[PDB]
Amino acid sequence: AGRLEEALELFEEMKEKGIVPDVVTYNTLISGLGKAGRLEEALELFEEMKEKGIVPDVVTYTTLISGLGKAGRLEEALELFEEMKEKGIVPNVVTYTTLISGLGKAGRLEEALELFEEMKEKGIVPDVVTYTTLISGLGKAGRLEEALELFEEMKEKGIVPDVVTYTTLISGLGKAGRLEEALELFEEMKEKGIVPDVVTYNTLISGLGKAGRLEEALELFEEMKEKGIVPDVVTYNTLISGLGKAGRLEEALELFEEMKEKGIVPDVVTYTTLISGLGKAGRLEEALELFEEMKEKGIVPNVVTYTTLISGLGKAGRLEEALELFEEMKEKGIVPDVVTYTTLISGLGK
Repeated sequence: AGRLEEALELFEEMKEKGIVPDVVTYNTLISGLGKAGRLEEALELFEEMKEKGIVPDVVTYTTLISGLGKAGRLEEALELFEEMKEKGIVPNVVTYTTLISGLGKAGRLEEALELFEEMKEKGIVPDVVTYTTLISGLGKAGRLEEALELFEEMKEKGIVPDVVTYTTLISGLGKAGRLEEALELFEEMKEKGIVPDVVTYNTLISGLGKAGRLEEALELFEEMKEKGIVPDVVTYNTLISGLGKAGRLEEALELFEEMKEKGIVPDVVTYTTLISGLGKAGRLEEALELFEEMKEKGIVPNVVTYTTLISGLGKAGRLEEALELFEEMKEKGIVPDVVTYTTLISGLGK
């Protein structure tokens, strides 16, 4: 039960009656307090048991360190960990894992790695949490090659990686343009029965899109849909941006229609790529319809949107409409630039 207040009341009573509490009494209470996040009181009882000649054990220390770890009190958890080792108390996997997770989360990777080396030397065997924690930590720091080396090591030790491990690595590799390796980890992940998620697919599609390998990006987009994975605003913007750069305007407009059909909300980036694409193609009636639609949908145009339409309208001799959008642009607080002015001056001077 979570009846801690009564447990504490009974503890006060036994001490008044002259009954001496033992390691069991203290461990239960400290464990109860640690689980309730009442760590100042858990630490008072730990000090009290020590003064009373009661000797703490692995459970006492692990409960306190777990509790202080969950409270963001990392420096105090590391101090108790040094203390437990001085008293000859042997730390276990839980102790090492809670500390490495805390250190990892704080970006204290040199110390997280020293504790990981130490647990191996003391015969403590790391598990999926130990490795995942370190991989995530190293990943966030840009320390990708070190993360990859621990991934190789974890597999040699028969520790099975999960979605988190793979997704952290694929993300880091895709960001660095190391696509062939990202794709290799993706193939391995599926082969081992690990199920990719929206994060796995979006990273690879972003990566492939930014490298202009769009047929592959589209193949993976089709695959995620067949696998029951749901594309989001990022998946769609990446593909639209990618196909837009490739001059594949009609396919980018078809995905834009698809995304709205699936209730995915397009942003300023989606609308802009399309408006520029259409503008560049002289498809001004359609660029203007999308411009009207983004306003009805709450999407606020910026200087690129206005410039594209002005440059577009200008090139088509549609000068009075270009001038009207120029006025609107200034009414809406968007600041014109060299391009906006030079486009209008050309058309007017012509």
